[PDB]
Amino acid sequence: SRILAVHASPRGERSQSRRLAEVFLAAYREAHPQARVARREVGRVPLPAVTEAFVAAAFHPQPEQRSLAMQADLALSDQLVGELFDSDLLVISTPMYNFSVPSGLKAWIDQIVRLGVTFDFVQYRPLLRGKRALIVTSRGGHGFGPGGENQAMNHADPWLRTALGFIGIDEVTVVAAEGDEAEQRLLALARSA
Amino acid sequence: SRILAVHASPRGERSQSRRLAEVFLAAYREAHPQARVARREVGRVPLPAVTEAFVAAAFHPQPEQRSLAMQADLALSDQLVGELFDSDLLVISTPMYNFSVPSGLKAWIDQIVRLGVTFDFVLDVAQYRPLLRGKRALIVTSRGGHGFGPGGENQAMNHADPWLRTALGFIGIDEVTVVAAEGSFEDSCDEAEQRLLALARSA
Ligand SMILES: Cc1cc2nc3c(=O)[nH]c(=O)nc-3n(C[C@H](O)[C@H](O)[C@H](O)COP(=O)(O)O)c2cc1C
Ligand SMILES: Cc1cc2nc3c(=O)[nH]c(=O)nc-3n(C[C@H](O)[C@H](O)[C@H](O)COP(=O)(O)O)c2cc1C
Ligand SMILES: CN(C)c1ccc(/N=N/c2ccccc2C(=O)O)cc1
Ligand SMILES: CN(C)c1ccc(/N=N/c2ccccc2C(=O)O)cc1
Repeated sequence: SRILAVHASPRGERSQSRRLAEVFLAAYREAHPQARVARREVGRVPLPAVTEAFVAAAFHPQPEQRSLAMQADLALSDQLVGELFDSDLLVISTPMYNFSVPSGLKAWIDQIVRLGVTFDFVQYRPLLRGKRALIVTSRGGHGFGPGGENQAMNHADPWLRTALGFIGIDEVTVVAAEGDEAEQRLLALARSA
Repeated sequence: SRILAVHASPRGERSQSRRLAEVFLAAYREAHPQARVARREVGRVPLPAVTEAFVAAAFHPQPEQRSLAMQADLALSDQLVGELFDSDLLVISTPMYNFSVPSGLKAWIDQIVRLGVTFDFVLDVAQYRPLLRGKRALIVTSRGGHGFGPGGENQAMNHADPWLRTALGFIGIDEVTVVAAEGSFEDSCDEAEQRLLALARSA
């Protein structure tokens, strides 16, 4: 009933991954007029990469002692993770760029995987529970999905699963458009989610 | 042998991936006093992500007709691939960040895979062809955990160096060597450092 929608393509109207995701979102809203949708742009807008300053603050041995400056370094991070915590369903839209994802999406992941917040260690455990994710991806070529010619070259959505998995999001569904099929699948998913 | 060194860690002095690679570069420099080493920072310095404008320009159907504005959108990219074209050996230093590479390195890749420049295609479904020849790559990586290497427990989770191979390979760089330090982290590091000294003396 609460959705965080992460859009990774730098394109606007011409983005296919973005359009497909919004088709899901509109469908889902009709089925649940009560639902909140929060949108997080990581494609058309620059998302800062993790810096050395970020590392120092994020892996501080005594976080309660972080200075004001260090909290500033982690402010966007906190905002990004909060959005996640507040969501029930995470929708990520993304193209396949060079066998992986656009750099902004990688940076988003880099901001949201946080020691003591989304994962812990003692061995690593995940901290997020109750969430599912839907990944809408668009590829220019073909054969990157399960059983495909090029499956092994796919470091986009399969990498996302690993990273989402690390933090606890293990119920993930992937809808891909390569080369109307996906749109229909997305509508069906919107009706039953 | 001209070298291009791409450093992807955001850390400086404390970066292990950077240190290990600098070890290799100094060693190589002792052996080849006349060799040229270019360095490209993608970790401690922000590197623009691909924009819509970059897509419009890089895949414009009639490249000769690109406006000055469009060319400006491709200027950094031209500079970046130029560094690659001028090199015989590419050294990439990178840590594993969330099962992949830091975002800056991803952005560097996104800037260098260029239609009609580092790859091209022909039609059947597009058939791709790499345009880079005679180059090798050395990837020096560092990891906090363990088991991400071949035969490792967590091998299938590795989308860092295995992804880089795939992408470098698409543009023509298929002689690629990976030197990794995991986790006795000092041991993995001393080992990696010995492997690099060896590789410097024979390249
Ligand atoms: C920077 C760049 C890199 C791309 N890399 C790949 C690729 O590795 N594999 C592929 O199948 N398509 C690739 N494509 C094609 C895109 O995946 C395709 O256009 C996709 O539909 C873009 O998503 P969008 O329409 O939401 O922007 C690439 C396109 C661009 C602009
Ligand atoms: C943002 C962040 C993400 C990381 N993600 C991983 C990871 O997925 N797997 C891993 O084994 N280590 C991970 N680490 C640990 C680093 O890979 C390790 O500290 C590495 O040696 C860093 O490289 P450097 O010393 O060149 O900066 C991460 C560290 C940071 C700060
Ligand atoms: C790495 N590979 C294999 C690639 C790289 C680029 C690519 N096309 N890019 C595009 C650019 C602009 C419009 C449409 C496409 C399109 O959807 O094809 C396809 C495959
Ligand atoms: C996701 N995984 C698997 C991780 C994430 C982070 C991690 N440590 N990061 C570090 C941060 C700062 C200094 C040293 C380390 C260090 O080298 O341990 C180890 C494994």
